[PDB]
This record gives sequence, C-alpha cells and structure tokens, in this order.
Amino acid sequence: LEDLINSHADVNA
Amino acid sequence: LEDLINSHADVNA
Amino acid sequence: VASGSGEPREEAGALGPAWDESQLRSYSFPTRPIPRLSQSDPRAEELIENEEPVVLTDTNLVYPALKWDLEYLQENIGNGDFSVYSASTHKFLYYDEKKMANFQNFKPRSNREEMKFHEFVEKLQDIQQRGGEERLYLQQTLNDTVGRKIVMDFLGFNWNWINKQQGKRGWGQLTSNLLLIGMEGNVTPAHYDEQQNFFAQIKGYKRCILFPPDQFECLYPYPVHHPCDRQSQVDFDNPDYERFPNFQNVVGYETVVGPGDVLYIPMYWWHHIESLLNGGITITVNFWYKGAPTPKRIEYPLKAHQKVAIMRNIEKMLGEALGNPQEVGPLLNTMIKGRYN
Amino acid sequence: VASGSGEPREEAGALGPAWDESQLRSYSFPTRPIPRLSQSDPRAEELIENEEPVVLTDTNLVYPALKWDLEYLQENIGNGDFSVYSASTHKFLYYDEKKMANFQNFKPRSNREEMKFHEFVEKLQDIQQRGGEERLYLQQTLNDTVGRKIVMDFLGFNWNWINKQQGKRGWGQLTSNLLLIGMEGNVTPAHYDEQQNFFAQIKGYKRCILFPPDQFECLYPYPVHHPCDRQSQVDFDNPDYERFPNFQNVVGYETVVGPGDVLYIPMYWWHHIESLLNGGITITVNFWYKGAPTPKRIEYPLKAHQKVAIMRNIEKMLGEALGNPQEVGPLLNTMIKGRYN
Ligand SMILES: O=C(O)CCC(=O)C(=O)O
Ligand SMILES: O=C(O)CCC(=O)C(=O)O
Ligand SMILES: [Fe+2]
Ligand SMILES: [Fe+2]
Repeated sequence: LEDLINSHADVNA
Repeated sequence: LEDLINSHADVNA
Repeated sequence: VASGSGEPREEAGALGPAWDESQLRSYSFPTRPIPRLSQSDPRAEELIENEEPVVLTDTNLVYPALKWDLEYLQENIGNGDFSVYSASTHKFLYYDEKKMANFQNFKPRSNREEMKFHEFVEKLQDIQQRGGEERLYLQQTLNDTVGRKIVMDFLGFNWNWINKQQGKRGWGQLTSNLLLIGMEGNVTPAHYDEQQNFFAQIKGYKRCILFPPDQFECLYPYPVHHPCDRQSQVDFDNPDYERFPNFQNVVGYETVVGPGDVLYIPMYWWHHIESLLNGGITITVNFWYKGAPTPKRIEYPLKAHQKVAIMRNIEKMLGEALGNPQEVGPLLNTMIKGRYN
Repeated sequence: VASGSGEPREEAGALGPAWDESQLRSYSFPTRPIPRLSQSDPRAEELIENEEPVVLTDTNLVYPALKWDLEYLQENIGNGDFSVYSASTHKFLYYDEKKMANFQNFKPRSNREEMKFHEFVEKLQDIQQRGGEERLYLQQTLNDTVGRKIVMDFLGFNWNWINKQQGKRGWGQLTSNLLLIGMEGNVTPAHYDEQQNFFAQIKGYKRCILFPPDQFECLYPYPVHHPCDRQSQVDFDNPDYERFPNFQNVVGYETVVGPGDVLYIPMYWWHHIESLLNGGITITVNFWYKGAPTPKRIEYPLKAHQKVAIMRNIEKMLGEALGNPQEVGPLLNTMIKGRYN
C-alpha cells in the first residue's frame, strides 16, 4: 500500500 | 509478490 | 457420467432406501458423483492429498455424536447462547456483518439471533406444530460452555485419524468445529471457504454439490468487500444467464451424505448444501483447518486456487489504496475497458 | 472556448504570421488553448505548481541554441552515434524494444538506426532532393561526445531559472535532455511520460495537444507490458469509436510552440506533437526531471495521476505473480466479468 501509488520514471527515449 | 498468492482464513461462520 | 449423487443407498437390515430422488431439488446444471470410499482405501488418501472431494464412509470421526438429536442435545449441550438464523425462503445466504458497512444498500435475507438451545427447539417445535413457513438454522461453534456429556462425546471423536490427516497434509491448526442443525429443505447457497474442511454428517441427509476452484468464472462470486463475499451471486433456482452467462458451463460433483459419512471439502472448492425435502432435521459437525503454507518456490503455471487468492488480494489492495471499497469496480473497469477486454 | 491554439502570432518586424491554420492537421476532438505567459507572470508559476500546462514565452532557457540548424550542429555536434527513427507514415509511434519480447506479434511502424549527424543530414538531404515519402526523426540524448561549441552553448542555457524551478517544485534530478530534430509533418502520437518535462522549442513550429491525467479512460493506453506502453491505442487520424467509445469525450489543451518558447508538460499529462506541414524541419531540446516524491500522508480522494500510478503497478504485479504478462488480461477479465462491470 502507498508502495502502490508510487511511480517510476519512463519517458519516450 | 507471492505475498500476493498467500491466503487468509475466512469461513461461513 | 452425470449419475448425480448415484442411486439411493440401501439401508442395512432391509430398511428400504435411505432417501429418494424426489427429495432433491432440481437444477439446470449437470453433476458427476463424488467418490464414496473407505478411509483405508488408498484412493481416498490420494484424493485428499490432491485436494479433491471424497466421501469417507467409515471414519468413526464423530461416532459418539451419532446418538445426538434435539432432546439429547437440549438435555446436556449447555446454557450458552446459540447463533440462530431465520429466513422467509429456503435459501440461507450467509452475510458478513462486519462488512455490511460498505454496502448500506444490502437487505439481509436471513437474520441472526442468539438464544438457548431449549429456545431453538421450542421456536422449532412451534413452527413445526403451527405449520409455519418460517425456517431456522442453528450454526454455532462448539465453545467451552458445552455440557458434560457433550464434552464426553467430543472426546470420543476419532482424533487419532483426523489428527494424522492434519499431519499428512501439513495442514495448519484446527480453527473450529461448527455445529449445524437445520430444517428439512434448508439450503446454504454455493460459496467457497478459505480452509480445509471435514464435513461429518450426524443426523438426516444432506445433498452436497461442489465445484472446482477453476470454475470461478461460472460462479460469479460477490465482490470481496461485499457482505456476501465468497458466495455465488447466481441464484441456482433462477439463474440469470444474461448477467451470468458462464453459469451455463458449470459442472459440479455431487453426493448425499448420511449419518456417519465424512465429506472432505477441499479449501476454495465451492459447495452448495441442502437438507433433503421432507427428510427431517439435519445435524452436522464440521472441522476447519488452516491449509498448508505456501511452498518454498511456487511452481508454474499457478493452480486455480492460487489465482483466486491473487484476485482476492488485488481487490483488497485497491480497497485500501483507494480509501474506499466502492471505487474498486470503477478503477478495475477503467483498467480493462478497451485495453484488455 | 475551443479557440484551439489561438490565432497565429504576428512575427516581429511585420514579417507576417509565423504559421497558419492550414499547417495544422485536422482532428475529431475539440481543444481549448494553453496559456502563453511570461516567466515573471505569477499565473505561470501558479500553473507549474498546480501541474498544469503553460507556454513560457521568455525564459531564455535555450537562448544559445536558437542559432542551431543542420549545418551548425553538423559543424560541431560531435562524432558520436545518433539514434534515428525512420517510417513510412507521418506517425512515429514509440515502442519499447526491451518489451518487444512479450508481444512477438508486434510489427514496428518506425525503425531505429544509429548514425553520424552528417549521415542523418545526408539521408535527410537525399529524400529532400529526391522527393521521397520516407520520413526521419532524430531523437538522441545529449551525452559527452558532444562538440566543443555545443558544450559551450549548453552552458549558455538559463540554468539559474530552470534550477530554481527544480527547487520550488521539489522535483528530483534532471534525468536528461533529449534532442529532437524532425521533418515537417512528423507526428509523435499521444502518450504520457512519467517525468516532469520542460519542452524548449528551438527551430520550426510544433503543435502540442495535451490531455489531463483524468482522461485516461478516453485515451486507452496500451497494456503496461506491451511495447507501446504509455501510448494511446487510438489512431487520431481514424479513431475507432467501436473499440474506443470514450474517445468521443476527449478534450485537449492545444498550442503551437515556436523558437524561444518553453512548454511545461506536467508529468502524466498526455501529449500529441506534430511538426507543422510545410513548416520545415523542427528542433527541440527537452529537459526531464523526476517528479517530487510522495507526501508524508497521502490525502483523499486521490489525484488522477495517483490512480494511473496504481493501475500501472497492479498490471506490473499481475505480470510477475502470474509469471507471464499475457495472462494479465484474462485474470483481470475473470475478476470483473459479472462482478464489477
Ligand atoms: O452444512 C451447511 O449447510 C453449510 C456448511 C458449510 O458450508 C461448511 O461447513 O463449510
Ligand atoms: O517533440 C516530440 O516530437 C516528442 C517529444 C516528447 O514526447 C517529450 O519530450 O516528452
Ligand atoms: Fe462452507
Ligand atoms: Fe513525451
């Protein structure tokens, strides 16, 4: 949980 | 993960 | 192969057939019979380890209780309170009260009520004499407040055998023993429990219709956060094929348990249970055991109950993360609509 | 209120309108314009903190690069290799190669190829003289192998300003600077990036169509495990309303950036980008920053991008737990069909 709403860092590169 | 497929213990009581 | 529960068994001493077909309710689905084996039969042990249903005809698991009946129990079952569900219909859909919060739009079909055994026997004797349409169902765990003889009988159960089962299957501890006393015709709608169960029949006859874990998509359980969690939404008496299309692909294993039989209901297996029509009251004592723990490395692909476990957990996670159970459906729909469906 | 990107701006020195409507492609959806403000305007700072798009007309963010062009860059951009995508159509759908494994049935529409700047300029000069239909798009991160003047120009960027932005917004580090050089007409289909981006226009004009995070159900992104992860499955030129019904409820914010403008593309915001038709080649350098970290206690209800983050994670979890990405859809469907939909 809340370890759920965290994101990543992916971009179109 | 696998902390996913683990269950609980609920019965109709 | 759709024998059903098989032909009615012939009672010893040529006392005629135990029960007959007309006592069984009718349903739209087909069923194959559950093996009725001997506890000494290698096949039975095989089925139990493989987590598949099986009726064990000779365990003597609850030998001392076979003499139980309303008078006997009332005579010495204790003074404690007994949970008792009442209902208009013959279907006693179980509902989790602690979850009733989430769905304020849920109208209970069966209402619970504490009382003394002698009270249940009376309320039961009144309807029984006034020919009422009301139905009752006593479902109470066996506590401490139990009578002296009942505690005696309890000791007479075949613990040697059942304990070894708990050891061979690596199961966890015995969580409880539920005492169920119902009226002929009573039905417990299809649901699945999260524990291993040894269903020991005591008095009267019960028809048990089980479904494998892999038939999850045909039985449409209620949402995990709903009070009727783990129950099928499908109304067996009048199946809504529009909402529940896959219910037309459902195939169950069936059988009729009588005094002395023990039905192994594997964890996660769906079961529908009914007390035969005009068959008198029924008595059953079940044994619930936490299943064996998850193996070191989980092999692939996954077994059906593992997937069900996963799905259940996903729903619980979204329930907490979203801060509100009712946003689960919407998030799930937004996730698949036009992407995975 | 559907002004679009607003009326074509008038160039200084009465050099006529920078661009005109006929250079913009046509689409079925409506758009309102993104505010074109001054870096000193309180409103802009307001929009950035609130994570809403805004075109900043005077940052001087990439002042030194405004003199860039093919000759200049070729003249001193370095000897390193430049990733270059080619394609038959005007749409350069980005695909994650490391994920191509999961979907062996995916046919790339645009193919990548390493080469020397001077090579790109040639291949670009050939088609340009032979009137070919092929299209190219240089998308390369600015490394070390960068020329001496380019490193000089790079130092001329307005770090004072951008760094303060990184500090005020609590953003994370600058992950990279992508150099994009495309041919007039080129299109990057709608997708959302997981980082904060400052899109600084250098040469030519680009039309930017953005959509808020809460329009996730109208843009139908590909599955998280699919190569086209984060891209919209909807083909803007020919939207399939049968499969993508909610695409008819889509409303985007639009604008046309020119040399000197910096468009703030908030994290998770969808953006569709096109180089104006007959507008010549385009040059842009973007800045990517990890977003600010999750606050102590997450308030409720959740913001749209948080839900998108959750959905994304659920899909990744099922991908690992199930041991195979392709079983994700089925499990998800089995979960909602007849239960939540
Ligand atoms: O016997 C019944 O009516 C219900 C029992 C049951 O569902 C169980 O023991 O798991
Ligand atoms: O400018 C483009 O064509 C694509 C850029 C983009 O998607 C970005 O910088 O995030
Ligand atoms: Fe049960
Ligand atoms: Fe992007």
